Amino acid sequence: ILSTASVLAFERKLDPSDALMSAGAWAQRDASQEWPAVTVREKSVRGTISNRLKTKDRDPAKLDASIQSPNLQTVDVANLPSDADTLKVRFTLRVLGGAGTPSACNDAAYRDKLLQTVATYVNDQGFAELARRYAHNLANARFLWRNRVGAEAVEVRINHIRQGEVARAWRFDALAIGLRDFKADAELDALAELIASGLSGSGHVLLEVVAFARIGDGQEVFPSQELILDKGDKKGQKSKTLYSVRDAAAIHSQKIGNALRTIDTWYPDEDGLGPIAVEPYGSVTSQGKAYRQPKQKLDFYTLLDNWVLRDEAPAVEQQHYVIANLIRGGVFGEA
Amino acid sequence: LSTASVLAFERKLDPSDALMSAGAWAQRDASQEWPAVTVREKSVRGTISNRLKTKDRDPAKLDASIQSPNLQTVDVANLPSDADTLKVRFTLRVLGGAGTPSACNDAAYRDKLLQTVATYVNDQGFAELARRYAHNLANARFLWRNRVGAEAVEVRINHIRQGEVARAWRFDALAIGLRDFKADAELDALAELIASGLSGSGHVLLEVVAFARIGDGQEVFPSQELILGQKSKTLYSVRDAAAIHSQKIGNALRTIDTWYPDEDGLGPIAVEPYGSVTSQGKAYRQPKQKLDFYTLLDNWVLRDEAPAVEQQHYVIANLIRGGVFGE
Amino acid sequence: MKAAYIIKEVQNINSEREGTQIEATSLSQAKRIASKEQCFHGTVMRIETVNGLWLAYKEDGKRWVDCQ
Repeated sequence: ILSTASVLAFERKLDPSDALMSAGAWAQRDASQEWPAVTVREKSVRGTISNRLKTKDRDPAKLDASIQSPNLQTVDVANLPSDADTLKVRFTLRVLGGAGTPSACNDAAYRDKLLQTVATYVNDQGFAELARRYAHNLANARFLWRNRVGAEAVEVRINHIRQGEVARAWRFDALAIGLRDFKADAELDALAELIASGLSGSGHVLLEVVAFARIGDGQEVFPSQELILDKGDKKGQKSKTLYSVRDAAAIHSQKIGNALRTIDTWYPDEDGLGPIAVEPYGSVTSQGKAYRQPKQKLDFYTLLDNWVLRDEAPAVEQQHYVIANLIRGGVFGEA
Repeated sequence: LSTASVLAFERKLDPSDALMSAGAWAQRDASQEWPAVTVREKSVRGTISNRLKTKDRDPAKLDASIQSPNLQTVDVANLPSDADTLKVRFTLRVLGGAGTPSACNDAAYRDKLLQTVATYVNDQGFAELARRYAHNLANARFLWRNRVGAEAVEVRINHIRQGEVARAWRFDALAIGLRDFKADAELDALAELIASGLSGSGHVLLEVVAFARIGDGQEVFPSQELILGQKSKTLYSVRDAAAIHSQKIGNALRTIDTWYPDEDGLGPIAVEPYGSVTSQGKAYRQPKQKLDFYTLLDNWVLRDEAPAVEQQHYVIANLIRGGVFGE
Repeated sequence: MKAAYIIKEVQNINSEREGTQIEATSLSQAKRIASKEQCFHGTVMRIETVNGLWLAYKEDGKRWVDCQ
């Protein structure tokens, strides 16, 4: 008995908004509400097709006649203004709670055994490790993806807004706090015990997150890119589109949040490759592989089917991976 | 004597579409000029997240499928970066004449059905049903996922005389629970207005406005369309405002059923024949037991075997939502 | 009959680059001789008429996407 429920769907906890980019001077960070938006512009590039060569002809005249024709193109680019050296990135985060309750299910016995399994997690140890692990990915500005690379300073400023007004504030040197180790601070444990109170359904948690990244006058900033359809389909012009909201350059709200759940430091075949994002069959597109295979027995499906059905409770570090997938949300049914 | 092969009831409690707009809280008494929430697109790169069907366990295909993923376009609705409040506004029309079918095929079955519904109304009114519908207007259950994790939800209901406001009501939708039915001296008035509308005394038109502090730039959830960088999600919009379907607002009004032949440890469900919820995937009023709508209707109309007083509210509540009944 | 086409090898779909004129009977013959005469890997082939109207394109190991 006790087959898996053929429908499982969980709503996401930790939902961030799109983050909007602005620009100003680093000594004006305390009055940065009226900083103008980074705009997306256009420019023309041309370059040589210098990709790797198909092995048919080694004759010099072929490559010499190919490089005489250049490649003309129009891209979208985002830069700081030439008098501004600081990028501002601002978003709001909301941490919901009620993590183990599915949004859709079929079996009622599977749903009650799942709720009691997640309750027996939460009562033994709370959300303390996961919230300390999320507060580090807020405290360092990992959500600044390529904007973080090569900055003189990165500042992170976090406000808890219990009304319109701000209940408590935080300021972090985001480069002192590393990108690998989860070392402890008092002011970071305060933010962790706020995120764990939000995840345990205790209070309402809305966080305003502002990150200042000094990169230099006029330098290129990096928003997220859009797909090319409906921007020239039969004869088009633009071949690179950047994400805007109201012609303010922006990062998608799922590329943030991907950076928040970069939690998983428990996956077998590694020594020092760092934390990865929490995913079922824990995988990375850049390395092009799944760090958490089903030929081994460490996936979210293979852990959860033993922790609910057969009641084989895994090692307590895998009980953070499973609860992190349930805070992530998703469609975990047979299809 | 027997059930007519053609029955049709019309719906009472007509809601409209609910249009979504955004502004700032404490600008709520001047929220007539708020900008609408616009549905826009964004690109999505996804990852392999679903269960594999045990012939795709191999690394040689899982690595090739995680190497080149799929790219989608979704429709998304957000608040603006300076607006924290979602305003949702629709009108409700409460008709009355609840037991009369619109299409019928018998004269004796129709006469005995009207006799039975008149017996129901003359014993106790529409007051118990209207209390449970007024409670679903007071809490903002018609805000479906727009209500969970909201800092404050406030509901305002105006009753409209000609174009003028006769009575205005004001409710805190989070203090008024979502899984009870209590009493209050200002919700009794809304319940008896809806009762005087369903019994046929007055003309009742309501204007329902709900506010919800979701947060600056956060995602709001309009109702979703069916799909006719291929697009994965399409949101409902009337002209350019994001909107909610009228039947999903209407669904959240007749979630009043607390009389099950199953366990009452799950809250109210929506009034349906064979009382069912898709999100739990089971029907709580089975025809194995004798408490679905059709068996109770046949026993109460044809052979004069009345159900219990609480199940009569269920049968009348199925007559209020309308439907194509009859064998 | 032998019709004239313009075979182009560009970086991505919305790039402009001066192409090479072929002589082909059908569009399938142009797709065959545009399968070869491609020097690089991560490039997009495009088949056009002599006046600049697109006919088909192919993006780094996919189907020929015809242009209606």
